[PDB]
Amino acid sequence: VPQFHRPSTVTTDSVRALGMRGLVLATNNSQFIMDNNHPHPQGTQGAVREFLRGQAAALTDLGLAHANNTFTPQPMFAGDAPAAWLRPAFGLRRTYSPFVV
Amino acid sequence: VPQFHRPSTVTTDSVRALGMRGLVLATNNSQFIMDNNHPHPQGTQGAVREFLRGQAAALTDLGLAHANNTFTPQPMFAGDAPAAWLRPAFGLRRTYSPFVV
Amino acid sequence: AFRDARGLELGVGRHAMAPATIAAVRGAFEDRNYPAVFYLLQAAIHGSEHVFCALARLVVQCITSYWNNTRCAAFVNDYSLVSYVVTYLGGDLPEECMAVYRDLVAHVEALAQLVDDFTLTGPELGGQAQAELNHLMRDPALLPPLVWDCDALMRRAALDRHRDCRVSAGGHDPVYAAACNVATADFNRNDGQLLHNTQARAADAADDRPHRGADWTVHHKIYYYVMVPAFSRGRCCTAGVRFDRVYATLQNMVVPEITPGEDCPSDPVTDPAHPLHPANLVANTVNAMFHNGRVVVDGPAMLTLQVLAHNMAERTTALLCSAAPDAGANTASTTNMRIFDGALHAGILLMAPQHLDHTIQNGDYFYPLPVHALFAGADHVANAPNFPPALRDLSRQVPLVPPALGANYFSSIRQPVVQHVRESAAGENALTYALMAGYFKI
Amino acid sequence: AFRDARGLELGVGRHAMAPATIAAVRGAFEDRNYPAVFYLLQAAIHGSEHVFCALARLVVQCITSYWNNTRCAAFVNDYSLVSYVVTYLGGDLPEECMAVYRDLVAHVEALAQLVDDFTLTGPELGGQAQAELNHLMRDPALLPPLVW
Amino acid sequence: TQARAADAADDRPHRGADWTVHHKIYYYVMVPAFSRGRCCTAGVRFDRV
Amino acid sequence: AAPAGPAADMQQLFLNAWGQRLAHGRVRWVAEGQMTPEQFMQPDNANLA
Amino acid sequence: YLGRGAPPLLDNAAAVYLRNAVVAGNRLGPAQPVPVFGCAQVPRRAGMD
Repeated sequence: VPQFHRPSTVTTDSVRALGMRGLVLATNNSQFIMDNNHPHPQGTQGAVREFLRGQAAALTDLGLAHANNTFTPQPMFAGDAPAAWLRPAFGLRRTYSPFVV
Repeated sequence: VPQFHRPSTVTTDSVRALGMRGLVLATNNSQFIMDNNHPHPQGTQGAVREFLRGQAAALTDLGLAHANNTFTPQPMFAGDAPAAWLRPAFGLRRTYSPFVV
Repeated sequence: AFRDARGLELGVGRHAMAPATIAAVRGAFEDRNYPAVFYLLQAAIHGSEHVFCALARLVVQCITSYWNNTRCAAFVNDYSLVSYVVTYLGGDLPEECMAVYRDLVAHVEALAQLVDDFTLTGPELGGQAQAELNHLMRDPALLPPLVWDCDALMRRAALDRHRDCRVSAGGHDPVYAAACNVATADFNRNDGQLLHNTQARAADAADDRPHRGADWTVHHKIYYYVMVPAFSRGRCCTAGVRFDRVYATLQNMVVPEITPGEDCPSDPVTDPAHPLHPANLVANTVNAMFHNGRVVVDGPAMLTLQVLAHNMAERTTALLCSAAPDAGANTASTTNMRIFDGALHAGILLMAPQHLDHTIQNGDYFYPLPVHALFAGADHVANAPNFPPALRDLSRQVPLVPPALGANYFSSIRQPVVQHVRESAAGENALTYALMAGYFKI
Repeated sequence: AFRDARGLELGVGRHAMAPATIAAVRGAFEDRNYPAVFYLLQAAIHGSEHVFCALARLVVQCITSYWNNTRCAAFVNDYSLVSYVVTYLGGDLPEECMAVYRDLVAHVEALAQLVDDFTLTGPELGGQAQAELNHLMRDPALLPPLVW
Repeated sequence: TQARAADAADDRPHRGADWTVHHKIYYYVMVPAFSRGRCCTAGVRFDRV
Repeated sequence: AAPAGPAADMQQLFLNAWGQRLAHGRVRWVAEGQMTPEQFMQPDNANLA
Repeated sequence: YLGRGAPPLLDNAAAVYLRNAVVAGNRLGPAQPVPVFGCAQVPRRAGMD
């Protein structure tokens, strides 16, 4: 459980266990007086580093929450195809609307 | 109960207890001959002051009558956010249409 | 007026910019209520192909929402972003909005053919071809003011020793890095580590070969030093970007789960399941950030932003570079004197001053830096805190470029090119030829 | 007739103003029956940040109605509101009306740099700028006629 | 005219010295040009407003 | 100058170093820009030499 | 400025700022600033046309 007024509390597994629907709401409901009694082991340097690493894992889980709704993504560019000696490699110019009913 | 032909009658609690739907209608149904037998303790100076202080409290109650219909307002500007050291503060440019079914 | 007639001397009709397409560009540098969402993406893509072709459904929905508003172009800041919309984004933009972008890439290439007319053919001189030794903008002694890569450095490092090649990087010599990650980033490093993140695909990961060849740097140089001062009329400078909070904004996401028997939410107003719906507008979210600038984005297009995890970057670094006059002009009289050029790395040019928006504090995103005397904000240098009060008298009259990025007697473009912009009376189609005939060397 | 030549002497092309804006603004000061709600609003905003950003939707719905009305700009008498409409109110207003407000604020800023092209840089004079001893509109000896 | 309620300044003026230069050039140059005279200023009775 | 320290705080460290030196005299190269081409030939500048 | 009769303006920061910027480098301007009683002198031209 993260406590955003204490910099030593924030870890990646504490951020990732909280949903991104509730991640913003937990930040908006804390106090704004920073406690200096609980310092992060890297200070304010690594605490910002630690907070960014928790969000990126959560949004990949957010895409998995909509994985039934999205199509399987194809490679964007050429040069990446199994049958490359009989067929040229394409990329998809991602302009369509991925949606699955 | 306010009597708008008598300046000593108008108080904030007399105005606020009357609804703003009936506040205008009570003013439109009085007589227009001012009685000088009932002077306000500040005269016509504080009676206008007293009347304005009653309307502002009633309209906050009018917003509470539509509080089920409106969304929760966010801060308009930056500089006011709890998690301010890891996340910047935004304001909402209030252009949307607050309505709750 | 003599220089502007010189611009008309090359204005015989080599190429003309369409007059209905000029006003879309002038409005873009005039924009107030210009949403900072676009600025955040201009720091987010970095010019990477892998990031651009991933965010293509966002950018097309960003431009179409903006072209339906302003009748003015979008992403005019980064020239790398301009050409990518021309090349790798097809006709899925409207019929008129593309034709603005068709002209600019044509007009940059039109300036490139001025040089091959005015260079005689012949052999090389040590150590570069002599069609390059006339127009300064083709020489690698210059750098573009905003470089996302190390391409211009690596074209420069192949140059011979007895003309000096020293390029300082934050008080260090430059060291390269192939790519960054989420766990790699480590923003506040002070060393000479620079970044090479913009690639075609992740399968390449090269360091010592430059990505796409040497003309690609020339197109960037022609845009920022000819096109940009002509349209903007001064008024625009560059900025370093705090990558702390730019990534920290954009990963805030609110997208509700959809009933399987329901279609995709399209209307931004009436749909409650829409991401930009006012029920999903929470402060400090990115859904709040789009609605700050009247941008309509579809629902599942929002989840394409996850590519910003992989291709990341760090600090805007100041790059002094040192060269002493290019070959054919090296004489025993002239060896010791140097030519210094400032250039930021991975920076953003601010296209308009913005003060009155108190919805964003001054310094939440962007640390403004005047690279060159061409690029000096008359407004947003003066009002960036902390600024001393005795200087905003004098800040308007002269530029405030620090000599940590080169001074106005050493830099290869001196001051009076800047004053020629402000005293221009011939219009935009004549100035772009007029500057190019100025940049030829003596 | 002599002063108009001086007025034309600076109209070499430093800045131009669109004729579609002029016929809108000339209407707006000549609008009889300009609705007095707007006069009641201009007292009520105070030209203030906290009020205009709060009442921002009302200012949109008034102007869009007034733009579908007489095709004149609104709130033209107060400069404070006009710069607030430019810098805050985005794509809600139809941008044939917004281009009027573009050609007002940018027109004001082009007037201010007339002075700086006609001043010689250097030292202060106790205790004001020597770019300030030329143009009366820069002196704090003057005040604006309506100060909020 | 404050960007937020937490400022409440007296000895600090709000937004800088260019802001008053913009207002003066509007009222004394722009305004009399358009309206051809014909304007006036009015003391507003804030009681009834 | 050589670029000292991180560039994230470069310009704010700059103006505090040069807050006096900017305003002691007039910058040479800017004031030549406003010279008429006949006025520049005159001895008013005393920078022809 | 050869005339010496008219009273100057008050601030010596400003009154000297004109006198440097008018005399230098004018042809007829005084070389040494004007004596207290006597007639000031015009500098000798090196050659006459």
